[PDB]
Amino acid sequence: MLLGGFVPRRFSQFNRDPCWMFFIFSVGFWLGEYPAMMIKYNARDLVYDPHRYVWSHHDDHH
Amino acid sequence: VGNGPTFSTGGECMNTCDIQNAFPMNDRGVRSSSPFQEPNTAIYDSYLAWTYFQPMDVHIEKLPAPEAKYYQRHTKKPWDVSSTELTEIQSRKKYFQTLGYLVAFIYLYFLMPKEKSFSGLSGPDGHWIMLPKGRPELF
Amino acid sequence: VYTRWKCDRLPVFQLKLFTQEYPMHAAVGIFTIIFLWKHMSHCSEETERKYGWWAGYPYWRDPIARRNETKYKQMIINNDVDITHPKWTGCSVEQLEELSRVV
Amino acid sequence: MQGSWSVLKKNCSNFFPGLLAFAQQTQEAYGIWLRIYNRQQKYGPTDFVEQSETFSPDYHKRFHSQDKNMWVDKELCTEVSQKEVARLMTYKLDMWRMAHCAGALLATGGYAIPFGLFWLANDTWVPSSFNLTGEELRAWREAQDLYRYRSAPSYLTDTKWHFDFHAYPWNETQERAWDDLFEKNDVRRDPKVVRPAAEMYDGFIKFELIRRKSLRHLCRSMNIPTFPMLARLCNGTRVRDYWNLAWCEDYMVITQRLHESMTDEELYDYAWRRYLAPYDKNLNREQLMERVEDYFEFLGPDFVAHGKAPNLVILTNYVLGYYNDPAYLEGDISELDKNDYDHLASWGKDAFLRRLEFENGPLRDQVEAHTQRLLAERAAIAK
Amino acid sequence: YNMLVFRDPKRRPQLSEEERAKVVVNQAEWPEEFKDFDPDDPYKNSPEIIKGMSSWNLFLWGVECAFIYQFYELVFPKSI
Amino acid sequence: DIMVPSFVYNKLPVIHFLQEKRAEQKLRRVLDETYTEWTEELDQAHVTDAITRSLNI
Amino acid sequence: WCPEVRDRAELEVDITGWQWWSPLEERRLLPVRLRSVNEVREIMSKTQAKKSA
Amino acid sequence: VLFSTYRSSRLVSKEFLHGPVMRFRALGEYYFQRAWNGTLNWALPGEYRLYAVMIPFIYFYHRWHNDHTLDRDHVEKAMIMRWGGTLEDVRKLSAKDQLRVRCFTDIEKLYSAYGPKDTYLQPPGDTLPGKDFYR
Ligand SMILES: CCCCCCCCCCCCCCCCCC(=O)OC[C@H](COP(=O)([O-])OCC(O)COP(=O)([O-])OC[C@@H](COC(=O)CCCCCCCCCCCCCCCCC)OC(=O)CCCCCCCCCCCCCCCCC)OC(=O)CCCCCCCCCCCCCCCCC
Ligand SMILES: CCCCCCCCCCCCCCCCCC(=O)OC[C@H](COP(=O)([O-])OCC(O)COP(=O)([O-])OC[C@@H](COC(=O)CCCCCCCCCCCCCCCCC)OC(=O)CCCCCCCCCCCCCCCCC)OC(=O)CCCCCCCCCCCCCCCCC
Ligand SMILES: CCCCCCCCCCCCCCCCCC(=O)OC[C@H](COP(=O)([O-])OCC(O)COP(=O)([O-])OC[C@@H](COC(=O)CCCCCCCCCCCCCCCCC)OC(=O)CCCCCCCCCCCCCCCCC)OC(=O)CCCCCCCCCCCCCCCCC
Ligand SMILES: CCCCCCCCCCCCCCCCCC(=O)OC[C@H](COP(=O)([O-])OCC(O)COP(=O)([O-])OC[C@@H](COC(=O)CCCCCCCCCCCCCCCCC)OC(=O)CCCCCCCCCCCCCCCCC)OC(=O)CCCCCCCCCCCCCCCCC
Ligand SMILES: CCCCCCCCCCCCCCCCCC(=O)OC[C@H](COP(=O)([O-])OCC(O)COP(=O)([O-])OC[C@@H](COC(=O)CCCCCCCCCCCCCCCCC)OC(=O)CCCCCCCCCCCCCCCCC)OC(=O)CCCCCCCCCCCCCCCCC
Ligand SMILES: CCCCCCCCCCCCCCCCCC(=O)OC[C@H](COP(=O)([O-])OCC[N+](C)(C)C)OC(=O)CCCCCCCCCCCCCCCCC
Ligand SMILES: CCCCCCCC/C=C/CCCCCCCC(=O)OC[C@H](COP(=O)(O)OCCN)OC(=O)CCCCCCC/C=C/CCCCCCCC
Ligand SMILES: CCCCCCCCCCCCO[C@@H]1O[C@H](CO)[C@@H](O[C@H]2O[C@H](CO)[C@@H](O)[C@H](O)[C@H]2O)[C@H](O)[C@H]1O
Repeated sequence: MLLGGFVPRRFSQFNRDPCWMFFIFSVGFWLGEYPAMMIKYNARDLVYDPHRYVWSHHDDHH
Repeated sequence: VGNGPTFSTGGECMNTCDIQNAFPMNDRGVRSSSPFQEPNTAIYDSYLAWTYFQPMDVHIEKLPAPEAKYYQRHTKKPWDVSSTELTEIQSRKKYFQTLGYLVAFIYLYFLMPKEKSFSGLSGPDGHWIMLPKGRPELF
Repeated sequence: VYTRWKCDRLPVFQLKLFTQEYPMHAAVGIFTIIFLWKHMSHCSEETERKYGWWAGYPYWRDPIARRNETKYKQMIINNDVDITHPKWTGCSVEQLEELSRVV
Repeated sequence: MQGSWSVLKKNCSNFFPGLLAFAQQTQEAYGIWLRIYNRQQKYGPTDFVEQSETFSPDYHKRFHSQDKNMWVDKELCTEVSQKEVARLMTYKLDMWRMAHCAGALLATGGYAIPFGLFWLANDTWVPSSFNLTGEELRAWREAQDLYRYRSAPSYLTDTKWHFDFHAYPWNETQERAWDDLFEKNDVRRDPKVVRPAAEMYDGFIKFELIRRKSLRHLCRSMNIPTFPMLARLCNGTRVRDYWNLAWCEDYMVITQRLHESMTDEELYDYAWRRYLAPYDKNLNREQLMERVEDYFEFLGPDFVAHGKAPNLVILTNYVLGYYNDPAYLEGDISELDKNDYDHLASWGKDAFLRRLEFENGPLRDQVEAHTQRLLAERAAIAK
Repeated sequence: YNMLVFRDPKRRPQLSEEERAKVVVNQAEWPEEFKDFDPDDPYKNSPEIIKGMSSWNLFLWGVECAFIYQFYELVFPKSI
Repeated sequence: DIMVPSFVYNKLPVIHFLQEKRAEQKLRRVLDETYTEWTEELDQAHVTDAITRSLNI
Repeated sequence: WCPEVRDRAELEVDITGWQWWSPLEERRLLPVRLRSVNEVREIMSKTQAKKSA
Repeated sequence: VLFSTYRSSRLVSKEFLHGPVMRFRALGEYYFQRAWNGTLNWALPGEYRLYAVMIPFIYFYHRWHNDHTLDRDHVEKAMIMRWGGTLEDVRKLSAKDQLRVRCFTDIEKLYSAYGPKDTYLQPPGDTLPGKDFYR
């Protein structure tokens, strides 16, 4: 019902309560996974599967 | 003073509730969070207003202990279970239920394989049951 | 004092709740359960192949065929069924032997 | 009362003698009821004999009407004695329970045997005839009183809560009557003060409009079996018949002052059948006489004058109020010196709890003043 | 103030202006955690749960966990 | 485990308040029924006068 | 340690009385309070006059 | 007579496992039994920290389940169909090849309906294997 509880004023205060510490850890995971996907899935050495035209979900569900 | 809880409020403001009259009002004009008398009751304003009571060390003139005759009522019945006993029972039951649910959650979301896998490496593909046995005349 | 929720045990309270508090709802629920298990409790093999698998039916191993093979082997072995009987084959045993020698 | 092996052995030993005694009582009670029914059919009012229909104003559902479908035979003493009426009432209770058991047996064939074992292990639903000695009868009466204690408070609370939530009394005297009606048995209720509640509830609800759940609670409190309850007009009929017999006997006693000459045990039984005197209270003759006189006073002069009793719902509440014992309280007051949340002491206070303690603690005024002054200064600077 | 949808509760004043003006403030009696108390930043001086563990350190820990989750298979791939 | 307990908890305050008011009403009724009964007794002057008359004075 | 409240609440809930507000009973009992001494004097005078008449 | 219908018929002593139960209740009560923890129909509490702690945990375990149990099936199907149509054929490949294929599947998932269609539509004149390669 969002009535009350500890509310950090800014980022630096997230370490003043264990629950908000876990919350900021989770936020870091969430936001840092995206750059990892950028680096991994836009890599120069990434190569499409040669047999990608052999089969696809589009023909399966059709 | 201790960190213990108090009479529950449900996140409601007693100065505007439908049963506000049941909550005593102190000198400052703040109705109590409980049927008891509270001197330091306060109101906090989030999106919704809610009443709060902060426990404190206060001395109250304690009337001398009466006799057991004038407050004890020995009308207990076999079916009767006291609130304290009920709380104990429920605490134990919920502890065991919590352990069981924790085990179940772990097994489901980290160990139990999904049925009917494409590769066949994990999970069962299903099978028949209730098949007849020792009934040659059936065929 | 006595109260059903506080004094009675869980099964007793369940029976009381669904017999003297919500009996009609329980009756309707049982009726609906019976209907569901009587008319919505079957799935053909083709339906299973189309929609019965998360990623699609793995035709490269055909687990349905293996399942039915195990079922029929178990039934035959346990019930002592002679699958060479003329009714199963539509021809006499001697004709079956002649066909085996032919092919 | 919970079942036990001793009671099981008692009932198993006395099973066949109990059945034989029940059959003899059945013959006697059939004779008594034949007399009573013939008298009712011959001298009864036209509405009572013809079973006049009284429908509710909301859903037009027929139910017995206290004024029309209940009749007090003032001249029944000529044909039937008070003791015969009491015997008939007791046999009616026993026959109801036996009939329910027999119906279960007929329905379920031989599969009711374990349920019969459960039945014989408890005296709650066995007939009085199964007790062949004084101690067994005392235990049986104790079980019946326990069931009454278990059931009555629910009925009283249902009535009181529904009325108070959906209506209020008109005048002060009605308010006092309503408040004093539902007092615990540890205090004595004045029937004169309580009587107007009957008229008030007649204004609210009559016996013809009694709801099925309240009827179930009442039948539980009257040791009347409720399963299968079925429609409300069956156990309602049972209740009407029982209270009509009780009213006839009460009129007979009042007119002939039989209770004064009635012996101690018979007086106790008479009060018990009215749900006035529990056996576990070990009441003496003085208390029994006081309660009986209060009951007669509650019935009022109009009962003798015209055979019209007050509202049956309020009468049942009043009589069952003697089974509404004070709420139990066990434990020395010293127990209040303990603490309930010691297990949380190890956790201490977090930042938010410390802030709340600081703001709302003994220094609350100073913090409030400082905060308000700072906010005012900031607002002034902003402007 | 607010942090996303979470709003900091504010205690309603209970004293009137006349009574409030007569209150003498003595911060010497206040706890060290709450001195120069500011409603807009009441937890500025609040102690850290773990000494030397900053919020940014936890954020970086989560980011490193994400990087591990996404890159471990690249270094230690496993067969089907 | 959850619902009935919560509603009982919600009921508690109003019932406590009403029962306190009822007890106060009982005490008030007890007090209001108290009246001091001042009795009047035959003045002894008449008795003295009768005594004088009996003496034939 | 306040058994009457407990019993009443439990019974009200067990009989389908979920509601926790009783405006009518409160209205009947809200203005109840112990009387002042002068009020007691007036009531006693009224009672004495009634008894005399 | 065999079993009691009343909860009052205890099966254990009042002190059985008192300490662990008290610890569990201390865990339960510290954050929940507060005035500001006003629930909405018992499902939505008023304590912010409860949200802050529970949302990430729920998401984490759900995502772990989905990744290691649900999408794995689709990934394996893609690998099998595109590289022989049999599990052994896929196992004939090296771990690095499987990694490449699975990451391409992740690429396809990310593109979804908002990306180039050459990932599954073979342009005319392309020299790569077609659908009948293994047939
Ligand atoms: C020893 C037991 C008693 C023996 C018999 C005694 C004497 C007779 C009793 C009364 C018989 C009634 C006859 C029918 C009357 C009219 C209704 C009707 O049309 O019925 C159709 C049909 C009966 O067929 P039929 O008309 O006799 O003729 C055959 C036709 O040729 C068939 O033609 P069809 O086209 O209708 O066929 C489709 C299919 C139709 O079948 C169905 O649709 C099945 C419907 C089942 C309904 C169950 C009702 C009770 C539900 C309680 C609430 C459950 C909530 C959800 C729980 C989910 C998680 C478990 O028919 C069947 O194959 C019937 C098989 C019925 C098997 C019943 C098994 C019950 C299992 C209950 C498990 C409960 C688990 C709780 C665990 C809790 C743990 C904490 O189904 C039923 O009657 C269903 C109700 C049966 C009730 C039996 C008595 C009570 C239960 C006793 C067994 C308890 C076992 C517990 C095991 C626990 C394991 C952990
Ligand atoms: C294993 C066994 C399985 C058994 C299955 C069978 C069913 C269960 C059996 C019985 C279970 C026990 C409990 C039953 C309910 C008890 C109710 C109660 O407490 O009543 C007290 C009540 C006593 O109170 P009272 O104060 O003396 O009198 C009541 C007051 O009048 C009350 O005053 P009021 O102010 O309330 O007055 C109103 C009152 C007035 O009513 C009464 O109370 C009077 C008595 C009832 C009269 C009913 C007949 C009315 C005239 C029918 C005319 C039909 C013409 C058709 C011509 C067709 C030509 C082609 O109520 C009405 O107005 C209701 C009228 C009935 C309406 C029926 C609507 C049906 C709609 C159908 C829809 C479509 C269906 C599907 C499609 C079908 C076609 C394809 O009892 C009665 O009055 C009679 C009770 C009768 C009990 C049922 C007997 C069952 C016999 C079963 C034999 C067959 C067994 C088959 C076994 C199969 C193998 C297993
Ligand atoms: C073999 C076939 C079986 C078929 C399946 C049966 C399945 C079981 C169902 C139940 C059957 C009955 C069980 C025995 C009951 C005992 C007899 C009796 O009525 O006791 C009086 C008593 C009457 O109660 P009440 O409330 O005082 O009556 C108000 C009247 O205003 C009372 O009027 P009143 O105020 O003027 O007072 C009169 C009173 C004045 O008298 C007295 O006061 C003297 C005492 C008389 C009664 C004595 C009862 C003794 C009971 C105990 C017996 C010994 C048990 C021993 C057990 C251990 C054995 C080792 O005398 C009476 O009690 C007379 C009542 C009217 C007669 C009812 C009997 C009708 C059926 C019999 C004839 C059948 C003919 C078939 C022809 C076939 C043609 C093809 O019965 C009850 O307690 C009621 C039964 C309670 C259980 C109900 C269960 C549900 C029933 C639903 C039935 C629906 C239709 C059937 C289909 C079912 C499908 C699901
Ligand atoms: C030789 C004798 C003389 C001749 C015979 C005479 C006639 C005798 C018969 C008549 C007797 C009538 C009086 C009876 C009184 C006693 C009744 C009673 O039971 O009292 C409770 C009685 C104790 O009474 P008490 O202690 O004296 O307390 C009485 C109080 O006053 C408490 O009182 P209360 O009022 O609070 O209690 C009432 C409570 C009574 O209930 C209970 O208390 C519940 C009893 C069961 C509790 C079970 C708990 C334990 C569960 C264990 C589960 C399994 C565990 C694992 C086992 C592993 C094994 C390897 O609630 C109810 O009354 C609910 C009624 C529900 C009615 C249901 C109606 C359904 C209708 C369906 C809908 C139809 C709609 C119309 C459709 C129309 C369609 C056309 O309970 C027990 O003793 C418990 C027994 C448990 C036995 C073990 C567990 C079950 C074993 C099953 C074995 C199955 C084997 C075959 C399996 C085959 C598989 C294929
Ligand atoms: C956490 C999980 C735990 C485990 C959970 C387990 C799973 C449960 C899931 C589902 C639960 C909810 C189900 C609800 C269904 C819908 C109910 C409904 O609509 O009710 C409406 C409605 C509600 O009843 P009510 O009268 O308004 O009040 C109910 C209150 O509970 C009355 O309360 P009260 O306080 O007013 O009265 C208290 C006291 C008041 O005292 C008395 O009344 C005195 C004593 C009376 C004794 C009984 C008299 C019966 C008279 C005849 C009744 C008519 C018979 C009709 C013909 C026979 C039909 C079979 O009565 C009693 O103590 C009653 C004792 C009954 C004990 C038996 C309870 C069942 C235990 C299990 C035994 C059977 C197991 C079979 C399956 C296993 C087989 C291997 O039902 C009725 O009108 C009753 C009709 C009864 C007809 C007979 C039963 C038909 C059902 C099939 C029986 C099959 C027997 C098989 C034998 C063995 C074969 C091998
Ligand atoms: C891809 C295709 C999609 C198609 C989707 C179609 C919609 C599906 C929707 C399903 C979900 C919603 C379900 C809602 C509930 C529907 C209920 C329904 O229709 O059920 C009917 C069905 C009808 O049953 P039935 O189909 O077995 O009917 C038998 C009729 N004969 C024999 C002629 C074939 O009910 C049941 O299945 C339950 C029956 C048992 C319970 C009732 C027993 C008592 C019956 C009393 C009358 C007869 C006996 C005499 C009196 C009693 C004597 C003791
Ligand atoms: C009814 C049985 C009749 C025949 C005699 C069988 C005796 C078998 C040997 C039993 C030895 C162990 C007994 C231990 C004490 C059991 C106590 C008991 O039953 O309590 C039930 C108790 C629950 O009690 P509440 O409902 O909470 O309240 C009870 C108070 N009303 O149940 C339990 O906890 C389970 C206890 C199970 C004990 C073992 C029972 C075995 C019964 C077997 C019967 C079948 C015949 C066996 C023949 C054996 C021949 C060598
Ligand atoms: C399976 C069925 C089981 C049934 C169980 C119950 C049976 C009860 C039988 C009761 C018989 C009573 O006997 C009957 O009583 C009535 C009332 O006195 C008599 O009735 C007689 O007097 C009345 C009253 O003046 C007249 O209205 C009536 O016209 C006249 O016949 C009958 O003449 C007599 O036959």
